[PDB]
Amino acid sequence: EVKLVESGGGLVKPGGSLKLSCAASGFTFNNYVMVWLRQTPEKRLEWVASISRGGSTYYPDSVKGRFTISRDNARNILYLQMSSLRSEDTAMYYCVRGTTIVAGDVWGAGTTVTVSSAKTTPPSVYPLAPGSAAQTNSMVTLGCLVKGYFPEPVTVTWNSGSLSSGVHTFPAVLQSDLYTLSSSVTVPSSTWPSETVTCNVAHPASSTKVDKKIVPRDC
Amino acid sequence: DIVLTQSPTTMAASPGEKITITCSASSSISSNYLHWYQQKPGFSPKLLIYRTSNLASGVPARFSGSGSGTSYSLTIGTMEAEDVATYYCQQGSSIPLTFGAGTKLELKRADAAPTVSIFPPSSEQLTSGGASVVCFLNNFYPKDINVKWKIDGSERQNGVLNSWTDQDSKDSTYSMSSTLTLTKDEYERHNSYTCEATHKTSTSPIVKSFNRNEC
Ligand SMILES: CCCCCc1cc(O)c2c(c1)OC(C)(C)[C@@H]1CCC(C)=C[C@@H]21
Repeated sequence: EVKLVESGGGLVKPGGSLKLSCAASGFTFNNYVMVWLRQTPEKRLEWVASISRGGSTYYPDSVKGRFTISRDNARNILYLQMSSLRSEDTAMYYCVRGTTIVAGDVWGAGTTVTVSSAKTTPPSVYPLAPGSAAQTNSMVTLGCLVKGYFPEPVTVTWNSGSLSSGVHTFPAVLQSDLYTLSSSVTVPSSTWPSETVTCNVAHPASSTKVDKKIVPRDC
Repeated sequence: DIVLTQSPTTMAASPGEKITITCSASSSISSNYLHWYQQKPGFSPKLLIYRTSNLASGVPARFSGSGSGTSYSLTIGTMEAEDVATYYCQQGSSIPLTFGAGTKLELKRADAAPTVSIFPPSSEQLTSGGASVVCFLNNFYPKDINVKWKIDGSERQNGVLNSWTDQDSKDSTYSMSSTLTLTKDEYERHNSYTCEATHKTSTSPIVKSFNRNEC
């Protein structure tokens, strides 16, 4: 279990500054080149910075002058100090251990950085029930529409985690500085409304959690 | 600076099928500094192949790699479901270090028609002053699909936003969500709302509708 754990990522304004940390364990940190990479929302991978065992740093022109990689060989921690941030710095940041042939053999789970002027906003959570006139058979599909939140992420579970099969939770889409996603669940027709169905939506950045029970639409 | 051009961009393979993907560099690069990473959806990339042809830790033997110069390839001897992922090549013989844009591998399976469902605006949302109509198109194959909205039987294009899931790990299908958003006032100037899915699994569209004044 060599391990790398990134922390510190979050929402910051354009022009802001932010420091990421990477805690290394299970190997001798002082004997390795260590590296930050990032993955853009478009799923593109980009080299951000390297730092030799001896503290020599290297950067692509994209962040040169703005980011500073540093290391503490004594607590086994790697840092990325970000400043002069732009929206294009928005990405998931990876801490990576480098080899002598310039491969990355150990990667962290990543920490997410969002650079935006949009304000933190809790989601409105609306139920999706079939129209009052909908017709039956076998399976029903229900839903939760989770709308107008910022920033990513939210997490949705159904029935505090009990219902998990037959779930599709769709990636969020952004419009005019707000996010919307929906989630669908499919359960046996007799199973509803008999078996209560509730979606649970948690929004970390807002200290928001809400639950919405999906009630049949009625005259 | 080295540009790495991967192809194809996206590839679908039958179980058991032999698969080859390619990485093409803008100038000759050293093969000891050419590596491949595999990234499964919702996970970090992982080192897959190092130094052109060396399999990394844990990597099954059906994988291999080769090349030199401006031209490198990764081969999977027999496609397995667990191999569904995006593959990236990366060069480290020149600064700045650079990556290919990735090749996405998907699994082939039997055609399956979407299950389609439409949902009216909730009262909660109308109170706030807005109206979202949602259509789910679930568990279909292949991934190409087209959705058309109509209001009062006329085609409607603005205010629509679509989202797609990644290929499903359990059944290898795809799913889609389509949300048409209106103001409460506009929503209240019309009665009939429809979503139609066109997919190769049928010769007519799947059509789901509702009426603003229904019971
Ligand atoms: C995912 C790719 C990870 C690559 C890790 C990696 C490994 C590595 O050995 C180096 C890396 C990057 O960056 C450069 C800037 C080439 C450093 C020059 C100085 C020294 C001692 C090593 C270089």
